[PDB]
Amino acid sequence: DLAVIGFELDTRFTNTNRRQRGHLLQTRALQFRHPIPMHAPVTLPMDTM
Amino acid sequence: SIEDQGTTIHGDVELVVENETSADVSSVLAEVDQIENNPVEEVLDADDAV
Repeated sequence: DLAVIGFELDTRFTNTNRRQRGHLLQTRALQFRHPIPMHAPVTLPMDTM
Repeated sequence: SIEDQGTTIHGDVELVVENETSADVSSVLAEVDQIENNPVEEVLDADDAV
């Protein structure tokens, strides 16, 4: 019992009717926020006289 | 020019006769321009708004 029983094709459509879109592109943006903190000062004391 | 036109009822086609293509999208988004103006709606200082 030896025979070819089945096959598969590498056939594709010609997408000239634009049935398929494929992958989509969209433009995006992200926002990052960096606030600046204060830090403790350094002091030089001197007399007022 | 596909970039300049839009909503063309009969459609349009251009052929990409080119090798090296670059796409700069930094100026495409309208939101980016809005953020550059003011990331948050501008508010006058309470000391001056009174």
